[PDB]
Amino acid sequence: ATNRDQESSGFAWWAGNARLINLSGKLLGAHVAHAGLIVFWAGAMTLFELAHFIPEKPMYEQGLILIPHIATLGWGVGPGGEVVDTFPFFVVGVVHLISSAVLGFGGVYHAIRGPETLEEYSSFFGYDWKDKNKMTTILGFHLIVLGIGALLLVAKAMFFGGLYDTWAPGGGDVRVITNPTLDPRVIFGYLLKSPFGGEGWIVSVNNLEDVVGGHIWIGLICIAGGIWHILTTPFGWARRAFIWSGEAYLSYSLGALSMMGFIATCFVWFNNTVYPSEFYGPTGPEASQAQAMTFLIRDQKLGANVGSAQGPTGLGKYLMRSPTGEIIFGGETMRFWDFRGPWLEPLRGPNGLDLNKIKNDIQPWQERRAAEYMTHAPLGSLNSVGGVATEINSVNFVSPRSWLATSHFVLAFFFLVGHLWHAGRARAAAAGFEKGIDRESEPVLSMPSLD
Amino acid sequence: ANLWERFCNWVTSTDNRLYVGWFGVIMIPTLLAATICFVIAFIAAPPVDIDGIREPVSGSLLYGNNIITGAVVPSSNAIGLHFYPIWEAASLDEWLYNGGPYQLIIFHFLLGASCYMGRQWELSYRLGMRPWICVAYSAPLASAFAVFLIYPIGQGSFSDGMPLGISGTFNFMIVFQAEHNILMHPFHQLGVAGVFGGALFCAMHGSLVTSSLIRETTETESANYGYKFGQEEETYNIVAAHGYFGRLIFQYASFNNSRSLHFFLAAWPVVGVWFAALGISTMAFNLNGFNFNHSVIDAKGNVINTWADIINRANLGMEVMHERNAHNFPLDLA
Amino acid sequence: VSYPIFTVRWVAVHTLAVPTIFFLGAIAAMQFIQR
Amino acid sequence: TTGERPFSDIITSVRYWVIHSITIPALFIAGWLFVSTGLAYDVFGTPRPDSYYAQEQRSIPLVTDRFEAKQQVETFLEQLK
Amino acid sequence: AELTPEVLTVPLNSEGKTITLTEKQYLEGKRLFQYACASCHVGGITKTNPSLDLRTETLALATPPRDNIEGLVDYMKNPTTYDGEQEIAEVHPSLRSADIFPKMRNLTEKDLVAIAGHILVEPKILGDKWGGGKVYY
Amino acid sequence: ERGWFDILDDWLKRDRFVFVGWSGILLFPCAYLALGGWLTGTTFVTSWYTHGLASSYLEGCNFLTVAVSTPANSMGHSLLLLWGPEAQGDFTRWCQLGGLWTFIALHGAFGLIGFMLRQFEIARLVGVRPYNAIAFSAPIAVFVSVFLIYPLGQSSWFFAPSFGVAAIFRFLLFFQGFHNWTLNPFHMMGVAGVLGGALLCAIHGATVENTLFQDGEGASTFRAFNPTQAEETYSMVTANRFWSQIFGIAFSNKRWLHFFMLFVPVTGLWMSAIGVVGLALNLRSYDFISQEIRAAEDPEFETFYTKNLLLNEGIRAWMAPQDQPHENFVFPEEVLPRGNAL
Ligand code: CLA
Ligand code: CLA
Ligand code: CLA
Ligand code: CLA
Ligand code: CLA
Ligand code: CLA
Ligand SMILES: CC1=C(/C=C/C(C)=C/C=C/C(C)=C/C=C/C=C(C)/C=C/C=C(C)/C=C/C2=C(C)CCCC2(C)C)C(C)(C)CCC1
Ligand SMILES: CC1=C(/C=C/C(C)=C/C=C/C(C)=C/C=C/C=C(C)/C=C/C=C(C)/C=C/C2=C(C)CCCC2(C)C)C(C)(C)CCC1
Ligand SMILES: CC1=C(/C=C/C(C)=C/C=C/C(C)=C/C=C/C=C(C)/C=C/C=C(C)/C=C/C2=C(C)CCCC2(C)C)C(C)(C)CCC1
Ligand SMILES: CCCCCCCS[C@@H]1O[C@H](CO)[C@@H](O)[C@H](O)[C@H]1O
Ligand SMILES: CCCCCCCS[C@@H]1O[C@H](CO)[C@@H](O)[C@H](O)[C@H]1O
Ligand code: OEX
Ligand SMILES: [Cl-]
Ligand SMILES: [Cl-]
Ligand SMILES: [Fe+2]
Repeated sequence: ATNRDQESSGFAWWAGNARLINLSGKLLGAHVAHAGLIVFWAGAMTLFELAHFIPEKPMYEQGLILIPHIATLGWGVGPGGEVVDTFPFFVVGVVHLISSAVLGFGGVYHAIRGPETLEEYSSFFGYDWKDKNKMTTILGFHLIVLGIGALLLVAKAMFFGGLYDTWAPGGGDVRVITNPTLDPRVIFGYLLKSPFGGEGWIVSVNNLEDVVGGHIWIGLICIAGGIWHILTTPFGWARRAFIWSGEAYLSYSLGALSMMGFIATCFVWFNNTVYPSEFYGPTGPEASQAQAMTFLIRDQKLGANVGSAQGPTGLGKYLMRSPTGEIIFGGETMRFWDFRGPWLEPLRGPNGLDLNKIKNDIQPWQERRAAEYMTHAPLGSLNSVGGVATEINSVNFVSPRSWLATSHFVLAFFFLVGHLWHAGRARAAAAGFEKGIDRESEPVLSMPSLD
Repeated sequence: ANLWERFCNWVTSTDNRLYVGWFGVIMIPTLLAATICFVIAFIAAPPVDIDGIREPVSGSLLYGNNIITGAVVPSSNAIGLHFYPIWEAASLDEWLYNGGPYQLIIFHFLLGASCYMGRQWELSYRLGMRPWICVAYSAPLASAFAVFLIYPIGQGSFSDGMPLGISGTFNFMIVFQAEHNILMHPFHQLGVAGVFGGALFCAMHGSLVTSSLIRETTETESANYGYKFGQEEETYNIVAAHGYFGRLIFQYASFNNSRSLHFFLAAWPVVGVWFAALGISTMAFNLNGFNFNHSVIDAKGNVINTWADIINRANLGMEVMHERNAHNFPLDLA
Repeated sequence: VSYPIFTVRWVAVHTLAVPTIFFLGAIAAMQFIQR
Repeated sequence: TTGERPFSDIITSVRYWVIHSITIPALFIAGWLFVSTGLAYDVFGTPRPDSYYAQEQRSIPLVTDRFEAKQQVETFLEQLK
Repeated sequence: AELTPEVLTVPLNSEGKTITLTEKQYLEGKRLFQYACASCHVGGITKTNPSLDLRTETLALATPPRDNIEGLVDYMKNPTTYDGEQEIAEVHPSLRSADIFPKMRNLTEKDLVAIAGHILVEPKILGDKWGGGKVYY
Repeated sequence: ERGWFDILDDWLKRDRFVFVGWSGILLFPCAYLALGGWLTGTTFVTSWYTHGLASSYLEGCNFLTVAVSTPANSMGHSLLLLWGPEAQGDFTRWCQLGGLWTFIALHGAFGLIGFMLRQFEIARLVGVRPYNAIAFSAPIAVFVSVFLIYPLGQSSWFFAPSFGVAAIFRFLLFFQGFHNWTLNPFHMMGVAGVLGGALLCAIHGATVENTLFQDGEGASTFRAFNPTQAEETYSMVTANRFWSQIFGIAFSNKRWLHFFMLFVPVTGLWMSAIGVVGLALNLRSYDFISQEIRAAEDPEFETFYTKNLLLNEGIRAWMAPQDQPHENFVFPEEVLPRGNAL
């Protein structure tokens, strides 16, 4: 039971996994077994979603999060997001589930049967956290793997059938990307966009050419950087700036995953390009705009002149200006005038919403989509009663957007907490005071009084 | 040494009456900016068109408020989540009408308070302390972020951020109830358990330590004089306190370990308040409290109301009245 | 060494444990009631 | 350290389980039956799903008389049958 | 109070003929109304056009009259405006627009009758709450 | 010992798993009945006759929605004793009349008395000062003000809080719409003592855990403590310096610190109790008269205070007909306050 109690390891059972810090074999076991849990859930969850799936109801009325991910890659779907073939969903689910048994096998072997440390056994697989060279080398391998993953996405989009494109002219459809955006001024220009309203930083990406081109960049950057880290050792200023310890490295990764978690939350909440509304339901801004569109359509059918209709406040009941002059929907949705979506853009001219297009060119498919999106707004109760909070029971609905945003905000937040926990512990343990203050060397007793 | 080196030495000095530090280099100016703007707006700002419907709400003392009604009012619904710094406005007069001070204050305050949290880590490291006081402060800080940034982002507008004012705060609470049924949300319920239990354990701990202070003073002196700053000996009898509390309930319900006791004292409120913060931050994306409206139905299909339905009626009153000139269409979707 | 069975504690435990199990059986049955 | 047999002694002993593998299930089943027989409704005066309202009755049988509320409930209850 | 054969007895046609629906049909009508209709008509209102509700008195004054199984079944095949003047299949789910309203694709004749039966039965149970909106919650 | 009194005293005070005491004779049966009455009513008992509500697992409610509800308004402030003039010994009718409400409220009140007598009795036997009992006066002031004084000032027990999760939520919202209770400075002082107490609970636990002396080799530090040790487990001197430099002030006296931790939440609860005694009489902080005079004459004057009264007016009109069934309110649609569209 090598290190498997508090007396030996110095760590209580509830911090038991800290017993692994310097046991590279068992720690590799933990890691591989864990990757099996992730792959397991992906496969089992997909099969479950498929078993429950009624192809003619929208995905977003069915509590699906994984099928929508698969569909967006262009598997299983046709024009408008119509499901034409569930078999690809099946394949994805099965292949992950089978794969997780392999990973789970490796994990159990390393964790329980293999060498508890790897260093005696192998110098390629063994490691010391304080070995800066081995650390950047392993980091470099993983960078290359990630780079190849990003390029797989490019391969799908360009050579293996394309991606679902909500923006396809004539209507949403799978489309092969042939002219991916390579211009670094566009690709890196996204990184310098404001995260505030009407800008949206990277969340603003609104076409698949930029999406594909960015992963071309990212795949190349990751592979290059991975090579770089295999071939180099950290610079002096790097060595002086960081703590070099397993717990410190966990902490840097915790911060990064926290940040990424927050980013994903805003991505699923606002973006309707890589989270097509055909699959994920309308965004909050989209459904609110769809409501105004719905009543503009209705009342104008009844004979209202929607351009000149002054609402109770003096602002136009249907149509008003944004603070920079663009014609936008009125009522509370004035806040959502940065919204853009395929069903609405045909009505937009260089000055914003165009009154002549509004009066003459609204098609029945736009009315239908706007009514669908208004009535699938991402609002609903924790027990999945769809609607505002005062709604009566009947409609079993919570948008996949709310489930995905809320879950990722919770995760990203607790990951920030773990970052602070571990970054501050790593600092203290590196300096030697993580177990408490030395009673005979209490630093504050050697300092001058404040007053 | 060189100027830079001495500067760094000063910034990081353990000897300054108030610790500065690198977090402090950001915290000091941002907190000063938010404080000064807040005080001046709270006294003297003109009315702010919070809901973007040209219906300005008076927040400041000079424009007819008292301490309880006064607020710095959130920025205009017309702005939404757009960044509205002073230099984006044509004039200070426009900036004021549209609730510019609110954005200035809350952005500087959030940055400054996040740096306050970093600074707590920083000093603990300078003093050779363990590092997690800053993790306890993450709970109130998360809660401030939820109401001033996450909620507005979810709903698409800083006009739905919590106002900087006492009555404004209650306005935010009541509207939040109509829109999310927060009382019926388990994360807010855990927050209540966190703050009521924090109060409870605060009183409990205060009273148990106070009850077992070792006699060191006479009946004329405050017993507080029986403790001297920096003494080595513990000032109360924990075995006596445990002896009492273990009998009040039962032996194994009481801590005799002060470290476990103080960990519990930290953890209970901090965890509950993290769930409070995550309640607001996930209702930000409209995953709302439990809805049992019309859940109980008799043999014919008559609705048999429960206390949940009575809640619903109070929620409806809030919903139909709030921002009474701002809705033109039948659903309040953000 | 040699313990009493029935104590104030024993009584305390059963004043609570006994109705608890009875109630739990009642509430389980309830889950199959239809209107 | 107050004398009584330690709980963890008791609940890992064969004998505890001989007694309780019968008493626990018996209590649970009795609770079940208190509901499944309908008896719970009559002891507590709780309406069955078919007894909240008469077939065409408009309003709730609210008690409005302090000292004859008991009689009110009794009259309210025949007005179902 | 009970869900009796009488409560389940509704107008079959414009001429005063009735049909008594079974309890299975009642269950099925609620289920299918939730499936295909409640996103807009929860509680007997219409979210995207609140002027028109599913109350029986409103249905009776529609053209053709919709306060009977036949009129409701026909509405679900070929919906019209309230005056009977335009066909609105292109913007309202129907059998004839099952291509653009895919949830209509597997509704059978039997299912349409069940949903029509739910629309006529529910107000006999809920009275003014049916088609009442939030005032009656 | 001596006589029977002293032999009884002996047995009452035996050192056992659950201490009994003389207080135990009052505490145990009252607490047991209050708790069992709650579980009994929430599991099995309706509120159809008193409120027109289902309220038990038996009727289909869940843990959030069950309650033991108050008696009908026509019961007034009846003690509603099983053997009294209302139930006349009929247990079934007593349940349907809300008799479990006054059963729980009154046994609960005696039980709390017994609990606080317990804290005094055990303190005296162990030889500690009775500050825990003293702190417990705050729970007593809250329970007595809210569950007894408040409904006693109103028309009946009907308006006391009902014992249930959703029922208490309803009580909060009623107090907002009818009493504007958030505006009340005694409630505000309550809120300060609760949140300030939770603040002191967190900050004192974190500070001790982060100024610990290294008293063992373990990286899990809980074992490095002994209840009997003479020495402070953490450094008051270092904790003082840390907060002095972070916040500007710090505790330096541990005795003061711990008395302040009693003081803050205890005082806050006592302040909230006083505001509730005023609400028993509808003696509210509902309005600022200067605000109303200005707003009546100036239709462009708006504050968050005027906005909140509009919310209150909605709450009263929308909730009253179902929440106050004995009033037989019928509010035609046309009279209900509503803003535009909603
Ligand atoms: C990649 C992520 C990651 C990894 C590898 C680690 C790894 C480690 N952490 Mg960190 N940590 C993380 C993220 C991570 N943590 C996050 C996000 C937080 C914020 C909460 C923390 C906070 C944290 C603390 C406070 C501590 C550690 C400690 C440790 C060490 C021991 C962990 C252990 O044995 O737990 C054993 C596991 C348990 C006791 C189970 C925890 C149960 C959780 C809290 C409930 C989860 C609920 C679930 C999702 C839903 C319910 C399920 C169902 C049953 C109802 C180990 C090095 C300890 C230490 O510092 O060692 C150096 C320590 O004291 N971690
Ligand atoms: C993702 C979850 C996870 C993973 C992957 C690990 C991994 C590990 N832990 Mg941690 N741990 C966890 C969660 C986890 N732990 C939690 C939640 C807690 C708090 C309860 C702990 C508390 C803890 C302590 C206190 C200790 C560990 C230790 C260990 C290691 C040695 C285990 C051992 O001795 O097994 C012995 C157990 C068995 C022989 C029972 C069977 C175990 C196997 C793996 C079951 C596999 C089942 C699976 C269904 C089989 C599929 C087979 C198929 C593919 C063919 C191992 C690498 C130990 C350590 O660090 O050693 C140095 C150690 O002392 N853990
Ligand atoms: C990213 C994570 C994620 C997201 C966004 C979803 C989303 C969804 N799931 Mg999936 N799922 C997940 C992970 C997720 N799930 C996991 C891990 C499992 C294995 C248990 C499943 C297994 C599963 C099944 C079997 C089903 C779903 C279903 C659903 C849908 C309804 C969910 C619901 O009703 O919740 C109810 C809400 C809860 C149960 C509350 C969860 C709150 C947790 C306990 C709090 C977490 C706090 C934090 C992590 C703990 C920290 C402690 C602190 C001290 C540090 C929804 C689309 C349903 C569906 O419709 O399928 C089609 C369905 O049947 N899921
Ligand atoms: C990142 C995961 C990982 C890492 C770093 C290691 C590393 C190690 N393994 Mg473990 N193992 C793993 C996962 C891993 N293994 C999995 C998933 C399983 C189940 C299949 C096992 C089952 C296993 C056994 C049964 C044994 C080892 C042994 C070893 C050692 C020798 C390996 C070697 O020399 O191969 C040299 C190289 C090759 C044989 C060629 C590798 C071919 C791979 C499979 C090609 C695929 C490449 C591609 C990038 C895979 C992507 C996977 C991803 C999508 C999930 C070394 C310590 C041995 C050891 O412990 O000795 C005492 C040993 O006996 N492994
Ligand atoms: C997981 C990915 C990863 C990780 C963990 C590391 C880790 C490391 N890198 Mg490597 N690198 C990577 C990927 C990665 N790298 C890739 C893909 C490339 C190719 C582009 C490189 C190319 C590279 C070079 C050329 C160098 C490193 C160096 C280093 C070391 C210190 C870096 C540092 O101080 O950053 C902290 C960042 C700074 C100090 C920059 C200033 C801080 C600014 C103000 C932050 C602004 C960002 C802000 C939060 C906004 C976010 C979004 C924004 C882009 C708009 C460390 C070992 C250094 C080294 O030692 O090589 C041996 C070094 O010179 N890397
Ligand atoms: C110490 C324990 C204790 C206390 C303080 C209470 C207190 C109370 N109980 Mg509870 N009760 C208890 C234990 C207790 N109970 C137990 C063990 C049971 C199970 C049997 C109950 C079951 C119970 C029920 C079923 C009810 C109560 C009720 C009450 C209330 C009215 C009691 C009353 O008027 O008595 C009056 C009697 C006395 C005060 C005794 C006085 C003793 C004097 C000094 C001597 C009397 C001698 C006399 C002259 C001789 C006979 C009289 C002769 C003229 C005919 C009050 C809150 C009622 C309630 O809650 O209604 C809402 C109610 O219905 N209790
Ligand atoms: C280390 C450790 C641990 C952990 C462990 C783990 C984490 C593991 C994992 C594991 C895993 C991760 C596993 C997996 C497995 C899997 C499998 C075994 C699979 C199988 C599959 C199948 C069999 C399939 C089938 C099918 C098909 C093919 C089709 C459809 C249908 C079905 C689905 C039926 C714990 C915590 C305990 C603690 C101690 C230590
Ligand atoms: C894919 C894609 C794309 C692209 C992308 C990209 C190209 C990205 C990039 C990215 C990047 C490129 C990022 C970066 C980041 C960075 C960071 C995140 C940093 C951090 C830092 C740190 C953390 C530091 C720290 C420190 C300090 C500050 C001081 C001293 C000390 C220390 C060192 C601690 C797009 C959008 C177009 C479209 C969609 C898709
Ligand atoms: C009223 C009355 C009385 C009394 C009665 C009694 C005394 C009763 C008791 C009763 C009881 C004594 C009952 C109990 C019950 C219990 C239950 C019903 C339980 C349940 C539980 C559960 C369900 C659990 C849950 C949980 C938690 C809490 C946490 C953890 C997790 C879980 C979820 C598991 C007399 C005859 C004198 C007279 C007249 C009236
Ligand atoms: C690791 C996954 C290996 C399986 C890769 C499957 C190729 S994917 C395949 O490619 C076709 C074009 O060749 C597309 O038309 C089609 O949509 C797509 O399904
Ligand atoms: C319910 C207890 C309150 C009554 C206390 C009055 C005690 S009374 C007292 O009791 C002694 C035994 O203890 C006898 O020896 C003595 O003769 C008698 O006067
Ligand atoms: O702004 Mn402030 O409050 Ca959130 O919902 Mn929509 O918007 Mn307005 O109504 Mn309800
Ligand atoms: Cl309002
Ligand atoms: Cl609107
Ligand atoms: Fe303390």
